[PDB]
Amino acid sequence: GPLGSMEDFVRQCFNPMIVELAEKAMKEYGEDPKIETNKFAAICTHLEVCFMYSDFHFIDERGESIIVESGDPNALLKHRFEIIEGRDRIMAWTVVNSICNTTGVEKPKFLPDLYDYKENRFIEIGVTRREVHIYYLEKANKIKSEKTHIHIFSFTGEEMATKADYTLDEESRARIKTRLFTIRQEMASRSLWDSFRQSER
Ligand SMILES: Oc1ccc(-n2ccnc2)cc1
Ligand SMILES: Oc1ccc(-n2ccnc2)cc1
Ligand SMILES: [Mn+2]
Ligand SMILES: [Mn+2]
Ligand SMILES: [Mn+2]
Ligand SMILES: [Mn+2]
Repeated sequence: GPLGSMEDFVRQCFNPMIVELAEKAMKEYGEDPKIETNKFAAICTHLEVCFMYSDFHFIDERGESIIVESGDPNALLKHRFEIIEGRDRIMAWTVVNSICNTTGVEKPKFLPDLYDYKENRFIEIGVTRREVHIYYLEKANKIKSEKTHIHIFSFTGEEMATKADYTLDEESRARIKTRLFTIRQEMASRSLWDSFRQSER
């Protein structure tokens, strides 16, 4: 089939808020989304997975974690996750340092993606086009915080998480895996997938 552009793919399959945040992330670290286009799509994907991971999860009036998929959560509900990803470096560390001074949770060396108020820990979300065990070890060796929980998703449905503790229910993680499957399929229809996959390196 015809080779599409990754720019068109990103603009057509990601929400404009997500695309704008990814452009900002790349600008912040001196990269151009129109040149590093596979990285651009990977950042969009990672942002979306982090938002999907936190979606619908609340802590109820008794302090227990619950799932509310309706648009209107009860007003006494607390969001279960703090989202650190998707923020500029000053604001992201402002949110982190805060949680750390507040809860007593130690400070990470690298910015994590979420904070889980149920499990009382930071989370590093990974999305890989390679094998999850390889990618898991690379991340574990990098952060080595050992209080920060790692949860890796692949595009073919495999997952790996710290201590085999997957945090979320099957249905929530299935929403994420379904979305990743969709991204891969749509990229493949545009003849973008093979190169995107091989670019992770
Ligand atoms: O090549 C890049 C650029 C920016 C990135 N980023 C900064 C903040 N969040 C993602 C990651 C990778
Ligand atoms: O000004 C911003 C906004 C979002 C950013 N970001 C997106 C994903 N990770 C960080 C970076 C910079
Ligand atoms: Mn709300
Ligand atoms: Mn980021
Ligand atoms: Mn991050
Ligand atoms: Mn991450």
